Amino acid sequence: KETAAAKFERQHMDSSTSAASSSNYCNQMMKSRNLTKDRCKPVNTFVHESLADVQAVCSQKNVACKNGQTNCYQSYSTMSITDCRETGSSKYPNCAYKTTQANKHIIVACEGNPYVPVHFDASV
Ligand SMILES: Nc1nc2c(ncn2[C@H]2C[C@H](O)[C@@H](COP(=O)(O)O)O2)c(=O)[nH]1
Repeated sequence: KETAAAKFERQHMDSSTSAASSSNYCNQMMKSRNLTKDRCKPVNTFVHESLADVQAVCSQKNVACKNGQTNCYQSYSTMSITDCRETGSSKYPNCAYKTTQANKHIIVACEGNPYVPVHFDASV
């Protein structure tokens, strides 16, 4: 099946853009990444950084996860991120999102060999 590490890249990585360009960003990216296929995923963050800069977070500030796990890491640097959150007009299969572009530090959980991000925890 897809790896936890490949699922994080499909859900979270957008190295192909620097920032969301239009209020449509989340609607197009949630659908094309397959995030709306069984239900509307309600919150999802996109990171507009190279894959190497985000895998590097796994060697940065170790912090507790929101759930208490201690395999979380916070980026030293802020990153370009897009927060996509479902709107009150959102109704399955026509999921709809509000797009918010920001520069925030990211908190990811890491696992494995090589030790890479497998979960997006929070932007701060
Ligand atoms: N699982 C997951 N949680 C996310 C993602 N992006 C943001 N969140 C989290 C971080 C915040 O704890 C929370 C949302 O509500 P708020 O309290 O209003 O910002 O959801 C994501 O991509 N995946």
